[PDB]
Amino acid sequence: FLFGSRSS
Amino acid sequence: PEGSHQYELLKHAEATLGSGNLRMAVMLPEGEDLNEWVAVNTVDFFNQINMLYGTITDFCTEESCPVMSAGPKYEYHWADGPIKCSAPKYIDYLMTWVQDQLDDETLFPSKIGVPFPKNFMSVAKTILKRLFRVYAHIYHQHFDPVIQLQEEAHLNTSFKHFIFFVQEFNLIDRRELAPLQELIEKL
Amino acid sequence: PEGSHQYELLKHAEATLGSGNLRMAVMLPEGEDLNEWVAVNTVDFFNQINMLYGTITDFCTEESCPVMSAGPKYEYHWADGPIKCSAPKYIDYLMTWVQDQLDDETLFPSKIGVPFPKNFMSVAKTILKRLFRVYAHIYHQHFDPVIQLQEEAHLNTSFKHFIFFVQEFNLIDRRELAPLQELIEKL
Amino acid sequence: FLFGSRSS
Ligand SMILES: [Cl-]
Ligand SMILES: [Cl-]
Ligand SMILES: [Zn+2]
Ligand SMILES: [Zn+2]
Repeated sequence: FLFGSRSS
Repeated sequence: PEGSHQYELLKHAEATLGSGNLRMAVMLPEGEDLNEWVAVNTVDFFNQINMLYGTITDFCTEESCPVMSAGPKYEYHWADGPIKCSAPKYIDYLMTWVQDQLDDETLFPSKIGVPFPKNFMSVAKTILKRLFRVYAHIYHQHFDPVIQLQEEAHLNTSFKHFIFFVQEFNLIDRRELAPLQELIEKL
Repeated sequence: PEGSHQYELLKHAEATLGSGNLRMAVMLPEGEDLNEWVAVNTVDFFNQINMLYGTITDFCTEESCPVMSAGPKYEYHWADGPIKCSAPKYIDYLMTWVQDQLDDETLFPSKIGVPFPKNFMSVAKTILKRLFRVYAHIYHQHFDPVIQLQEEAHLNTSFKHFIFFVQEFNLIDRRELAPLQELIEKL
Repeated sequence: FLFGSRSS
């Protein structure tokens, strides 16, 4: 299980 | 897939794209189980992007792609509650995670008579959101390997299929699609 | 199909039909083994017409179709070395025969490094000639079950794919296509 | 192995 984030 | 109706549904979905009207081809055939239709297409989008990423994986290395990028503006991270991954490390976690879901009998029952779980549309969304990123990283970072290998139409046509599909059944939000909304709108 | 390049070639072929330009989608990708490309598409046309015939097989019975018909003008027979069989008997022989070929390691090697036999284009032709007839019998004799089941676009788009494919690589002669040359030229 | 014929 992965918790994914994105950044700008 | 045992010559089952579910297998027919996959063949049905693939054949009907040849009309080139993807917007109609991706709709629920009348009287069909929604979950089943989404399931079948989710599985096929996975195999598709898997083979797609597979064609350029020699160009995607720890060196070439130190971070998980979608162009300069956009960068992804995994965590367990920030483990930074190279793109091929990130994508390995993503696809392994996705495979694992598809291999979970509680989520994608291999038995055609077993109903999908109550939250199935939710797991399908999460999967498809994540599969988007592999498309995004290919476009923004390896479109030239893709050109020289001549798997550009394959990538383009697979991605067009994916978008129309996912917009039809509300499987991906607008924020997720942002690193490719240029390419999208072009359609 | 093991995540092999051959499996990729199948996904490649299916995705690229979504452009709807079947005439280009069916051409040999540059540098690709001809035999392999034909093999992959032959196998998929078999699964396709198999699932297709499968949707209306309750409507195809010993009583409904006493002979192997392609409309009034055209009628097929099997013989060994003249055995009128009912359409479902004829089609069972045909598809079993075709399956058997695809299951023959000497003809369709399951091992990606093994060259196809010298006469491979010849066996592919014979198969595709025969697969035509199942399309022909469906159109001329069960198009109404097909309509009510809503597998008409599936049938039409599969058949359009098949024709363009087979014309591209010279796999079926003009005489064989005659019981459907109306529908054909229509697209 | 089948030998196939057609008529009209
Ligand atoms: Cl995520
Ligand atoms: Cl024959
Ligand atoms: Zn990369
Ligand atoms: Zn019949």
